[PDB]
Amino acid sequence: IKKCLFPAAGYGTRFLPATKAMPKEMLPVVNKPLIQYAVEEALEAGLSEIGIVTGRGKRSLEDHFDISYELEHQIRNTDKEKYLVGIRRLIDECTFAYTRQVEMKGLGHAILTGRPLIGDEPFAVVLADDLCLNLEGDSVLKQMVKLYNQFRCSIVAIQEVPPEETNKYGVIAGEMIRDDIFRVNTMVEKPKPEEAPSNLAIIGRYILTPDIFDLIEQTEPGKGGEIQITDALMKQAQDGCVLAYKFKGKRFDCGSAEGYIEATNFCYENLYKT
Amino acid sequence: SIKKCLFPAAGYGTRFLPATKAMPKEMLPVVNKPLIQYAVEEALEAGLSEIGIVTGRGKRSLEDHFDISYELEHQIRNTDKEKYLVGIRRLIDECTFAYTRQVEMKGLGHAILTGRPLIGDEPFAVVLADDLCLNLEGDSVLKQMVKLYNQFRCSIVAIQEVPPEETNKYGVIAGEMIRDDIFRVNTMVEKPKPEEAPSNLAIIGRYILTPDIFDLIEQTEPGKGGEIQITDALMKQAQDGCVLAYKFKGKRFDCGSAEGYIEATNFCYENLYKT
Amino acid sequence: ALVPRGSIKKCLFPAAGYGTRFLPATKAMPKEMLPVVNKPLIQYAVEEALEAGLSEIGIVTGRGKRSLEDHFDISYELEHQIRNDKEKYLVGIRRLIDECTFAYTRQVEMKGLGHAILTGRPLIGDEPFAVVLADDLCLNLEGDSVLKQMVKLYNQFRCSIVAIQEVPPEETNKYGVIAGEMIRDDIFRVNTMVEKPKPEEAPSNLAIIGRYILTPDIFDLIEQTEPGKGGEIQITDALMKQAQDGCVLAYKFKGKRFDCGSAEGYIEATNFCYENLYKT
Amino acid sequence: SIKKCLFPAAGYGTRFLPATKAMPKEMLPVVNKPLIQYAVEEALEAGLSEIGIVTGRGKRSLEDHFDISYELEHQIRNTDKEKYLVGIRRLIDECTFAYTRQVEMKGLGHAILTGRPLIGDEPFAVVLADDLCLNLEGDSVLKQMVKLYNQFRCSIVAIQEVPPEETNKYGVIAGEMIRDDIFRVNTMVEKPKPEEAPSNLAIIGRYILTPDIFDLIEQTEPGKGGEIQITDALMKQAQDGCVLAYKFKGKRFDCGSAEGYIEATNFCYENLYKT
Ligand SMILES: O=c1ccn([C@@H]2O[C@H](COP(=O)(O)OP(=O)(O)O[C@H]3O[C@H](CO)[C@@H](O)[C@H](O)[C@H]3O)[C@@H](O)[C@H]2O)c(=O)[nH]1
Ligand SMILES: O=c1ccn([C@@H]2O[C@H](COP(=O)(O)OP(=O)(O)O[C@H]3O[C@H](CO)[C@@H](O)[C@H](O)[C@H]3O)[C@@H](O)[C@H]2O)c(=O)[nH]1
Ligand SMILES: O=c1ccn([C@@H]2O[C@H](COP(=O)(O)OP(=O)(O)O[C@H]3O[C@H](CO)[C@@H](O)[C@H](O)[C@H]3O)[C@@H](O)[C@H]2O)c(=O)[nH]1
Ligand SMILES: O=c1ccn([C@@H]2O[C@H](COP(=O)(O)OP(=O)(O)O[C@H]3O[C@H](CO)[C@@H](O)[C@H](O)[C@H]3O)[C@@H](O)[C@H]2O)c(=O)[nH]1
Ligand SMILES: [Mg+2]
Ligand SMILES: [Mg+2]
Ligand SMILES: [Mg+2]
Ligand SMILES: [Mg+2]
Repeated sequence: IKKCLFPAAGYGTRFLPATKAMPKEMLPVVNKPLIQYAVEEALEAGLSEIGIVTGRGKRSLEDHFDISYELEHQIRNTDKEKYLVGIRRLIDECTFAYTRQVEMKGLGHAILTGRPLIGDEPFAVVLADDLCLNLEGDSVLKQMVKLYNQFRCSIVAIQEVPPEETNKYGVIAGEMIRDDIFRVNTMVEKPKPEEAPSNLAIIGRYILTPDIFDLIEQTEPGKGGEIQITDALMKQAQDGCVLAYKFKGKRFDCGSAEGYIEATNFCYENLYKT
Repeated sequence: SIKKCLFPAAGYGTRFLPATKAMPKEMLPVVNKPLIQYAVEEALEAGLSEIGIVTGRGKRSLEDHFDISYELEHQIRNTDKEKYLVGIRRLIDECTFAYTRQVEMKGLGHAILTGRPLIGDEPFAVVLADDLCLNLEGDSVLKQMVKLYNQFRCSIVAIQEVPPEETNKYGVIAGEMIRDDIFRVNTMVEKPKPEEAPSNLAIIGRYILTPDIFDLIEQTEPGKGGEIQITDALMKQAQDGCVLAYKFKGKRFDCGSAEGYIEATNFCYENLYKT
Repeated sequence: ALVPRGSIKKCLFPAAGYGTRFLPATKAMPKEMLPVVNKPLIQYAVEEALEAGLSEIGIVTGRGKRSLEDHFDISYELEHQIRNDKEKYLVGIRRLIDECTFAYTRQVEMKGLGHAILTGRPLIGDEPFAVVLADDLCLNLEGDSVLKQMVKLYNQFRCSIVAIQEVPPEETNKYGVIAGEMIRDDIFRVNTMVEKPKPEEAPSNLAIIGRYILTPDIFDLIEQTEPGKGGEIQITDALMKQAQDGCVLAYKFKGKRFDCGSAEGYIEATNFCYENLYKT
Repeated sequence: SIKKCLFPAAGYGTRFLPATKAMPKEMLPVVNKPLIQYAVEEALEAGLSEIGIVTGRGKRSLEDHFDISYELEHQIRNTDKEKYLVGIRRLIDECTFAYTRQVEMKGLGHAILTGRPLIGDEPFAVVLADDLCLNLEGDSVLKQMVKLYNQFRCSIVAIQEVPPEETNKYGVIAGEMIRDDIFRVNTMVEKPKPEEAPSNLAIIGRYILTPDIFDLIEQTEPGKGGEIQITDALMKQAQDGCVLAYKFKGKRFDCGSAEGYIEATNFCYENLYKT
């Protein structure tokens, strides 16, 4: 597995007007765009062929991941060995392919939109609005890539949440295979806490097998009138293998205002000042 | 009446890379509002509806944010979430935006001289958006300074009392006191070693300038760091013209620095976005 | 109530038109960027302004506003791909970037050429200024550029100047037409101006070509102008007001003009510049 | 079967400076339609709806041309949404465009290898948009070649008979003749000296390639002008595989040269614009 897909064509509503001309995934956490954390995360797991589904402010994605000749000459007097090491590696070690999602019909349609970039290969999906950090060990995506070579199924990252906060996520339920691994049998997107079948909510880290594409084409609109992955993975869990995995590490919900501030404050004390 | 405001936004922003690789430091958002948007709403509150932006590395993010977005109108179509956009929309309908490039980074003074085609022979305000200035209790810092200009009709410089140890990070002025908050600038030095700054009154990024400053910038030689400093050009004006330093009403976060940027983020989330 | 008639230093370029005649190509590019063989229409125009001594260029941008900006800004990528010398081609554009200052402002809604010129008011101020419509490709290889001729005439008589040329009476509905007293063979004092009149109602056969010298009171006159032909605000109608209680001169310029706002003139200009300029 | 088409558009295009400064040579307009739009309509006509563009110096104008324009729609309200827009809306309606950047201009072969993430392990067509090919009497050149591929399932290269004096401008092929217009290639040379030109038959910018060409390009050393030539890579394929040359039916204009660009403009003006 060497491919990673990044959906970045949402409405990004909780951060207007800042997200007017840049996607929610480009917001900087102190000094690093959300999506740059995620791309560095995928390279750690060996996924060096990056594919980005773009929408409004698509141009902020591209310009960030180009060889900037303006920036190149402005910083002639180095000190890029102090600030650009991370972004430069990405440009020299990764390939970036971009494709446009014309109409916002949900995450599932966004994942289906990137099919020509993936083909008949297993691929990872990273939702950058979920900032995942594991400074102690390997990042969440590497945890899931190592898990794929062993089980060779779809893997979805999850973590327990409060039951009142359950209608904000997709939630899975199933029998346990290991200390932190589950056989999924049911998946619902943003259910009513009364109908919440579990307290095990997905973060947006997914490892998908190419047969998911033909399943998304069979998925009908669900929560919010959008085509949810969650429903496409559900169909895959019945006739196939889909594992839920409680990752090791810290996650911030940077799709929310509150979570973004937590991430900004966290990364300043533990990442910037150092 | 003073009606133009200039925004230098062609800095290196070396402290906020890589995020500033393709967007200027002045476009960083506190919670969900770019720094420069606060400043333009500040300028419009003072009656300055003719905005001119001097652009540099990430020129497209400045233009794209203050441009009408026909895509945005289609995605948030039919009233929908205008609750997040009223501020920016008002700017687009009531303000005019003009852009000009600074291709060589030679200092804040040179950047202001670069905006001369956008200004001409009339007084204008200069705003450094990396200084987030807020006055919840009343008029904005720029509105305060515009009212002072209509009165004295000379160049006005925003200042604030600063600890003596941090005097090497700002421009410092000194002069005789005309009022508890207004000083007639005698002396101006950029970033002074702390037992050489003539006072502990530091310049904040808000100016009102008279057109004669342009020809004074052309006579200014490179100073601190080899850059052309508006502080040095403003010194020449003090000698045989009027320059007033004003201790403004309000709070200023140093969002040009990483620590001040977070102070502003946390403050605005608790008092403004959560509201 | 005092009109400044001082030295001219600024030139304004309206480039926010819909450009429907070349619509596929202009989807993301202004009609004024269509290359005549290898040089964009507007580059010809800005070189015209530099020859006249006007190094302060303001561009009113629209749909493909980004094609304009990228062509006149310092492209660091372009310099990297050479810096070793195929700058025979880049002599003209590098000159413009080194000797001119460019400022841009957007026209939000298309209400006409007059509204477009008013849109550039923040770039101009209370100054006399020239206006160039880049879809009118003007060449004078045996002498001065059209705008250079017009600047010389302004410096002497200090009025608003409108470049004109005689055209057949049947094509009069494509242009604005003037009529007035003839001071000398190539100079007229304008009395009346109508935009795209029907051939029966045309004041003369003297058609306005996109080269203007304007005094800054035209701005206040554009704001008083009511929508005209097609519901747009025409500069012709504001200049009509100025011609009444002021001085507006029509100038029969020397040189060849191509109508590159029409497909036919675009093809004609392409072949002319290819044979007489490109293999040279 | 085959559904993908690749468009290299990251050349230097210096013959068209300064017009190409911020736009690729493949975006130049022929009277009113960009050169690369003709080519994509050609690819759609052949059933190739998955478009991949390898971009470079003017990569922005490309993206913009094939992306949805909310501004252009708002500016029209169902009016001239026929006119010249008919062709380009169908393209955005029926195709999927993916873009990847060519960081280093090392040749046409390197440009095709750069697009490997967009193609994968499946056959694809390559189109050089500077070759304007028009066949008003039937199928498009690419359509002809896709039909030929469905039978032989080799790599197919479009060729054209040219005078021996022009062989240093093209890649030239030589091989045993299968039919009056189909040849089994065993030799391929890029821009040979007319004296050593192996034949009269010159390569036009239309290809059908099998995915093993990718690994062939990585093994290819710098050729003509020190650049990586697909001609040299296709040579390797012809020796250890099957490569067919096809005298296509239709008229081709060399819009990579100024003279041929004028020819295309005049031709398309008389025969297509009025129509
Ligand atoms: O049409 C669309 C909609 C969304 N996105 C992107 O998809 C991601 C997630 O979209 P978002 O609006 O944040 O959805 P959520 O409310 O977060 O829900 C999703 O993300 C959760 C984890 O963050 C999962 O638990 C849920 O199952 C999943 O539905 C973001 O990158 C969006 O930009 C697109 O690219 N296209
Ligand atoms: O060539 C340049 C350099 C800077 N800038 C911009 O202008 C401002 C410069 O500020 P900065 O680079 O942070 O310098 P400072 O340390 O801010 O110093 C200036 O701003 C302080 C207010 O914050 C004052 O105290 C000082 O007198 C004054 O020199 C920023 O918005 C830059 O983006 C330009 O546009 N062009
Ligand atoms: O709302 C608008 C309309 C036009 N333009 C620009 O201004 C010029 C207008 O040209 P065009 O649309 O071709 O107008 P014309 O029909 O050619 O008419 C103008 O040009 C003729 C000379 O070329 C004159 O005779 C007319 O009086 C004058 O109105 C072009 O550069 C446009 O891009 C704008 O910027 N904004
Ligand atoms: O590093 C590069 C070089 C070129 N190109 C593109 O490749 C195409 C062809 O480049 P060009 O320089 O025009 O090549 P030619 O000299 O025309 O030669 C090519 O096209 C000829 C016919 O047009 C063939 O006969 C040759 O074999 C083939 O190499 C154009 O789209 C270029 O932009 C790239 O994308 N990257
Ligand atoms: Mg989310
Ligand atoms: Mg500062
Ligand atoms: Mg015209
Ligand atoms: Mg070629």
